[PDB]
Amino acid sequence: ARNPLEAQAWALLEAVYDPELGLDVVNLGLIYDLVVEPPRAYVRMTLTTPGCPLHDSLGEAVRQALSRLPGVEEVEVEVTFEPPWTLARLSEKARRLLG
Amino acid sequence: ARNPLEAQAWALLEAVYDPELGLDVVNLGLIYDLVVEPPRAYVRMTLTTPGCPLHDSLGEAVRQALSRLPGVEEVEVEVTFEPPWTLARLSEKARRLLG
Repeated sequence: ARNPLEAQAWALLEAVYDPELGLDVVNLGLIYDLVVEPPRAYVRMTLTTPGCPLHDSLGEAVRQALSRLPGVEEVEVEVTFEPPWTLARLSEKARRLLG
Repeated sequence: ARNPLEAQAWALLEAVYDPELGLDVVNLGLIYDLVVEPPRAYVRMTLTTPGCPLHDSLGEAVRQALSRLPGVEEVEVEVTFEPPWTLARLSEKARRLLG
């Protein structure tokens, strides 16, 4: 799955922003795994707080972002708390202080 | 919080059915904790499968069920995977074989 769509996928996700922290899911370190292999795309991610929300809007935005990739007919977005997220996963870039 | 609303709460939840297993959340062993103390109600529950769903419809139905209790102005429904659910949590009643 080492292809140009992978790089494109990362760019797309960098445009998906978290509701609470105001930063994109990539710099926030919410993306645990990403695999793009047409016709499928898989992403394992987490949320910044424990518990499943009534509407996983962030997960939906991530799915829709990956769907923008050509040839991706199926997107599997798995939201997990293993391991549990903490601010230590923030990027240096997001540590270049927007916070 | 040892009151008659607690018993009423259990009856209400026994009327909320899981989408996949076709059994109510109580007999399925999905309710981990329940505290009813007007004006508040708290419930910690889990789901039969890992991962946070796009729409936690079951959690919503549980919340709405508890809202039927008189004097409950705030309902906190926490969906957790700690500990992780398994069929071993099924009730004898639900083990009186509906499955």
